Amino acid sequence: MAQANFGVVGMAVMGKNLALNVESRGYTVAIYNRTTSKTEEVFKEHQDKNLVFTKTLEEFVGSLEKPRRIMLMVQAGAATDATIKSLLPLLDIGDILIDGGNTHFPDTMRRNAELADSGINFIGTGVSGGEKGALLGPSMMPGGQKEAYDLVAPIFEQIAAKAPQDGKPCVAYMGANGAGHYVKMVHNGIEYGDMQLIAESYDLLKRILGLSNAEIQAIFEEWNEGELDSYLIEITKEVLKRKDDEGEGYIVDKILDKAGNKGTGKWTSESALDLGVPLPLITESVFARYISTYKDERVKASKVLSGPALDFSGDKKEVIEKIRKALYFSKIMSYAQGFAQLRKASEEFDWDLPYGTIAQIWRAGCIIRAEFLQNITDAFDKDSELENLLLDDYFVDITKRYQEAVRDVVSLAVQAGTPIPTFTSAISYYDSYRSENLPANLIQAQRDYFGAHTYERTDKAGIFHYDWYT
Amino acid sequence: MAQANFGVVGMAVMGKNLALNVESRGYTVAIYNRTTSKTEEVFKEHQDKNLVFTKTLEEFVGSLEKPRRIMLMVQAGAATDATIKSLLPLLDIGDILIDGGNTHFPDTMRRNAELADSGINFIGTGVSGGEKGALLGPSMMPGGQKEAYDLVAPIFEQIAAKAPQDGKPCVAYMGANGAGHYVKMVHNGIEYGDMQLIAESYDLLKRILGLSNAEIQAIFEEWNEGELDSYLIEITKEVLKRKDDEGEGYIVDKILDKAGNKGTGKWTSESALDLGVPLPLITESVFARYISTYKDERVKASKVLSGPALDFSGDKKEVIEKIRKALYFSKIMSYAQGFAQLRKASEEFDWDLPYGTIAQIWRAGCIIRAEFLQNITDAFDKDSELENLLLDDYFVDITKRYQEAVRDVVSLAVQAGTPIPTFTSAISYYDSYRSENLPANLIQAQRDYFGAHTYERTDKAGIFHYDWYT
Ligand SMILES: O=C(O)[C@H](O)[C@@H](O)[C@H](O)[C@H](O)COP(=O)(O)O
Ligand SMILES: O=C(O)[C@H](O)[C@@H](O)[C@H](O)[C@H](O)COP(=O)(O)O
Ligand SMILES: C[As](C)(=O)[O-]
Ligand SMILES: C[As](C)(=O)[O-]
Repeated sequence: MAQANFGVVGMAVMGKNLALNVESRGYTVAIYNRTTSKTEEVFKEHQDKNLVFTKTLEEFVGSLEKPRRIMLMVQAGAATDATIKSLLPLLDIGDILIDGGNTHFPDTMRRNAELADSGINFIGTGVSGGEKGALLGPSMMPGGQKEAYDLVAPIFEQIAAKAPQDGKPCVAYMGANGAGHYVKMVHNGIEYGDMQLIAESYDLLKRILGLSNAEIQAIFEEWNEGELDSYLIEITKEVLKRKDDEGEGYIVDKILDKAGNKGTGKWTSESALDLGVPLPLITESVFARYISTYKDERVKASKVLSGPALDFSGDKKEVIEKIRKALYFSKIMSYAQGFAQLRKASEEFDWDLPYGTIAQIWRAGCIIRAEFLQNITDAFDKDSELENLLLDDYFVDITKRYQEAVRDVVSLAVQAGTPIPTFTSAISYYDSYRSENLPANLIQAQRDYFGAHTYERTDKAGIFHYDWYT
Repeated sequence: MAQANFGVVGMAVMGKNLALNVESRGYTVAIYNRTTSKTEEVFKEHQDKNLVFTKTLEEFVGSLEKPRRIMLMVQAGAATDATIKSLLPLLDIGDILIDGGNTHFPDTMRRNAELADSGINFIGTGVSGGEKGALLGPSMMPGGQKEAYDLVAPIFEQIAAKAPQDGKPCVAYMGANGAGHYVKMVHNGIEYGDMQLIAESYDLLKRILGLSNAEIQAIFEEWNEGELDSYLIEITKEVLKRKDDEGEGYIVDKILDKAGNKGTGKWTSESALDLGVPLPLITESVFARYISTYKDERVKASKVLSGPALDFSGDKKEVIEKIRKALYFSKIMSYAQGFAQLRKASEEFDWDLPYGTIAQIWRAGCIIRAEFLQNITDAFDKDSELENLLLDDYFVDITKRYQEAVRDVVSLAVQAGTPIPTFTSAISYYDSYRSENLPANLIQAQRDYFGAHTYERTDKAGIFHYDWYT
């Protein structure tokens, strides 16, 4: 009783690895899982560690120090509500529940409010870095009551990854209620976008240039020594090494091209839509997953619909470099879009999000970890109030220099008939963002024509309606 | 008392014009509005007509035949709930409330259920065609209880527009509860997409080819005599005629390029996201509106960010024709996407939507009215179970023949630096849909790598996880 410093509910791998992460920092950790068998499997395999085995929820709670720190690592949605409901009667006022699941932020906003009514603190935290990150050092995105966060921060700072630049822990207070799960949702949105960008690059190298997994692996390896340096490119060249475990060739080539999803990317796009925020790249990424889901229909369509025939007339080495430039340029478009979303959300939900710190805590631990996140944190260091990453001098320059290459890649791919939905949205966003005038004047004219919706003018203040008919 | 055949609540223009539409078919119509002054303005201007002036809600209800038919034409959201709440105690079981507002369908699903608990019928109806359509002949998309719909159908069939092909009324039963507002939501989604497609075509003709409003008007006029024949192109060339009412030149050129929206397009995209349905074109259209909203930022970015310089080396007449082909091709992509959404929604909410009839009732009255809607109704006539419009022989052929032109337009626009977010998503969707294999295999590999998310194989049944680490 009161021997454990911290508790984890949910002994699937994420929750197990997190419990192990905490323990490895010199704490005693009570472990609990709904089906007792899984808790026993963890406990026996890790008997050497300072883990307290609990079989009932009261035994779990009873084993914890006041104020209790309990991390929930269960299935998002109804399973998380059920766990909270099960825990609530066993807790005392001042106790701290932490939801580390990939929860949709409005649920966190609702959970925070109702748990406050019972005098229980609720910290909705994003945990990024996969199963290995949860064990060795995640990026963490906590939101909720500051006072409660301050009580958990020491442990969070110990388990989190350190940025290689300055050794800063990749965790920080995001803000009130759902602020942390919101940032995490944007993280995953951006993740989808990067993976889709990398998929298109892979597809271009494979279909237009006819290159092999070994060749593409070497290209990604070389890319990762430069400004593109990121965890996602790293695991890409790694995935491309691996043999099929049940046949000839490579495992990547035997995986069915139907991308799964567990909601976060979709939620990011849904939020952008809600907020009035242009988020084309990450949204196209989500839709790219959905269209891969339509495999059966795609098989049928392949036999019916025609495309261009491919004979590549250019220089491989220099086209590879154009694609490299287009990848980096396009990532900049997507992060630019993503941070503008965080900005509008911060205003909408009154979170006063620390944009530069968000960048800082993504430098290590998280899936989107990359060297260029330092560049993003520098832009916000210069101007905390920066409206868009593209107006920072580092990114102005890159876009100035890489856009010619993007245009060439877009033309090549489109004429070859290779699908590049995110590369194309990348350049479209750039040309829209930089246009002083867009053809939305005509859209407003049509709207006023059929619907009397009114418009503003270019030459004077006020709201106007035109007599289109009389 | 019981003299009026039908009632309209909401004397803004849509509701007034609808009340007038009904009256003009030989019915007596009771009119009501929250602020009495507006009802008086309508009544006096239309004293000749068979309108019953009501000043209180009881007077309005008391004036109607049992079972009462009351159409609500008020602001969507809370104003519609408030009107329902105000009406409910004055009604008798069997009465029929009809919500003709642009209501988000889940509100209709909720409203239908709770009103059924009180024995009141609820018909959520989409009304399309603008203020002029509401007066002269809308397209109508009713959902709710069939028995209640059958009682209102005679009047709906009279007020609705007739298809010029076969004189069929542009109204039909869509299905239960929210089915009608869902179809209407998709209608407006598709509308956004067409307007954005037309905006890009306009922008290309204006910026790349340096053409004038008179020139572009003549191009759209000629286009509208062919297969592109549609109401939206019609009002486009019409808008392009009109002089500035407060200065020199044309009104279109003095309208501020900030597209407004009232939710429906956003809801369409949000629904596609929910359903797992690829809807890139209509979604890019929504985002195109959002980015025009960012005018202040765009002004700043124009001064900082660089693009290519434009010198057009080609033949105007033939580039115009390529753009024409690209417009038609892209509309086909968007409707294809839109009908696939209706298909997944029908399954999700158990509506058994009549896809061919939906096409039929969009042939006239609605904003997206066009000759090619007959082609869509023919595709569903052939196969009611058709998975995607692109697998119909009429559209297979068009895409086969127009895709070369789209690729050329995309290349031209991208190299010129003119933003074409929907033209580019159009070709990306086509090349994705027709690909037997997509690079989503790599996405699944990365997901399994960092998150152990599992995959399916190309060569055998079952779910697999790979040992990426040991
Ligand atoms: O940052 C991370 O550690 C991952 O993103 C993590 O949140 C998990 O892997 C999710 O499943 C998201 O990915 P999916 O939506 O593609 O499943
Ligand atoms: O079909 C119609 O008659 C219109 O679409 C109508 O529903 C109205 O004009 C809306 O306002 C939609 O357009 P917005 O979202 O652009 O306002
Ligand atoms: C001003 As209006 C016709 O959008 O309600
Ligand atoms: C099978 As899994 C790691 O997506 O819960």
